[PDB]
Formats: sequence, structure tokens, C-alpha cells
Amino acid sequence: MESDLIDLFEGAKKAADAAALDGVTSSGPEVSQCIDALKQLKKFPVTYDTLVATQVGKKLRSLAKHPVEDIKSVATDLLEIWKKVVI
Repeated sequence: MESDLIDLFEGAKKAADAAALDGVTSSGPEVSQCIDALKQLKKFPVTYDTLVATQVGKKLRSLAKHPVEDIKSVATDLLEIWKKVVI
């Protein structure tokens, strides 16, 4: 469902943002929560109209430019998967 997509992305962004603002390293819990949230999103069968209505795809670019490399890498991977799914 789209509500689940939105909720999972909100969790991921909250985590990534606490990690960036609290100066957390890769071994921090916020990074782990963001990583997990981003991994669950991979399994979501997103569609084009879903990405239009929710904009989660657009909003994931920010995470793909996160200062923590672990979050950035997993966000790039999530975008890579969704890419092949929607086109």
C-alpha cells in the first residue's frame, strides 16, 4: 500500500536526519534503523503512479546524497531497483 510506503520512508528519513544532525558514525543506531527502513522499501512493488502520488522516489535522492556513506550507498541501491521496476 502507499500508506506503508510513506510510513517506511518517513521512518528512514527521520533516522537519516537524526544521524546527520547528531553526528552519528556508521556504527550508530540511527544509521542501522535507516538502513533497515531502506531495505524493506526494496521489496515494495512500486509503480509509476505510486511514485507520482507519493513522491517517495524523488524524496529518496536526498538520502542518496547523505553524508554517511552507508545510508548513501543503500539509498542508491534502492533507487537502482525501483528504477528497473518503474520503467
